[PDB]
Amino acid sequence: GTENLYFQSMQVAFSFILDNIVTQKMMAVPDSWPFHHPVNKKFVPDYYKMIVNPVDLETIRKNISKHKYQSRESFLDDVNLILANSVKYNGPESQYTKTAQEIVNICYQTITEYDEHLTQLEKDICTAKEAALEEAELE
Repeated sequence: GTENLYFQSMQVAFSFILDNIVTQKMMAVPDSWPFHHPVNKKFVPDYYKMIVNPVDLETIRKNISKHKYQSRESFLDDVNLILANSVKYNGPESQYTKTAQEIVNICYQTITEYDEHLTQLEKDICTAKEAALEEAELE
């Protein structure tokens, strides 16, 4: 119905913004390529025993296309796991960890530039979510 589609359209807009930050900022970090794809479990089985919640940039983009993130908090938590998982697996002083730190810093700098509109859109999503839920439960 009307409220659901509009809800979806707002999620599409939010996703569009988040995906821009991933592709244009985070993926563009020099030497970021170890963080672009998920760790091959058959290559490094120890990784998946040590790291309970693996995350990489491809997986975050997939999550964005599945509309996992309705707010910057859940997005930023997955982005932070890139750093946290590296600190744990590779070490706090690893060059890989320094790259992940860079990926996190550029994400935050970019979210900050988009703050007022991401707040606006998050509010529009929360509102449309409520309106869609009312329409759905009132059929």
